Amino acid sequence: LVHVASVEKGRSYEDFQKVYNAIALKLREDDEYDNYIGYGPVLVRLAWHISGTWDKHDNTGGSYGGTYRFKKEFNDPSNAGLQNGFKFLEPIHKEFPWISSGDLFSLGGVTAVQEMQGPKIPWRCGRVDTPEDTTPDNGRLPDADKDAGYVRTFFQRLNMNDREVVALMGAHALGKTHLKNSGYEGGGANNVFTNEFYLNLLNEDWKLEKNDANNEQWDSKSGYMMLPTDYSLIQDPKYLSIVKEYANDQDKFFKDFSKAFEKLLENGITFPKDAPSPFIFKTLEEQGL
Ligand code: HEM
Ligand SMILES: Nc1c(Br)cnc2ccccc12
Repeated sequence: LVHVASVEKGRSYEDFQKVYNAIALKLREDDEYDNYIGYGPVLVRLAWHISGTWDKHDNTGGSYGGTYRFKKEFNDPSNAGLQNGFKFLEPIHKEFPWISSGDLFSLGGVTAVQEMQGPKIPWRCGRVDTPEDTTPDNGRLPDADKDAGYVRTFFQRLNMNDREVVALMGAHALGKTHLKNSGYEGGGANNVFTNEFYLNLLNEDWKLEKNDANNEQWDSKSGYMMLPTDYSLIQDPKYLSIVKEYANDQDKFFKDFSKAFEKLLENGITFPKDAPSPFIFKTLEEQGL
């Protein structure tokens, strides 16, 4: 099972930069969402969830086919709340209907990270919408009530190693959990991409508590939370070392996250030898827009 990247006919960097800019301008405009967090974090969650269905063993799932647009995946309990991201992207897709769904969903995550002052994430076009019967079944995204061993094993399916896992989890500096979506509450309201996730893990006074949905979570005196899978990153000695590294090296974190996140978004895609090089989009700020 091979998914070959196919550039939307006639499109080049500038076409995609326009799509990036439209997302970025809407991000700036729609600032009220989720108690003024805005849509950046949910767009990053969306890009991860459309990608995180991938299975290296048979190359099913992944971002390529845009299958989040179909009911089965759209309604996955693991995707609760992502409908807000889909609705945000809908007018963008109406403006640029030439773009494939997988390209749009993944680009929305890239744009969100960058516009939230994160690292540049190189991005490649050419995901092709596939039919409804290619939609992966629910249950491929990870549980949050698990330990480090679960995390490590889960991410092997996505071909991610320890460093890649710890780096990817840094995205949890963004946004928050919502009890109605996932059965967890809290996380603050941060919408700037930093290494704060790791600093919070190492520096806060955490206490394990059972929330109003009957799930365990770690809560700090200062009002932050960690999922058990987040906290596992300081319980396992291998993960802890990497957590310390990123807490003490912002640039290293940025660079590792960028590589892991592009890899996450490209898992399952075969890029032909004469495919365009990855695009590095300018932010609105860099454009003076
Ligand atoms: C063990 C792996 C992971 C687990 C169990 C997990 C679990 C969760 C849960 C339960 C939420 C809260 C959803 C809600 O209540 O609205 C969440 C939110 C979020 N996740 Fe993860 N996640 C994982 C990995 C990742 C990765 C790899 C990324 C991206 C690189 C990511 C990015 C996000 C973002 C940005 C949010 C905030 C969304 C918002 O504010 O609406 N997560 N995650
Ligand atoms: N802000 C977060 C922190 Br801090 C820790 N874990 C999270 C998991 C999901 C969403 C947000 C967070």
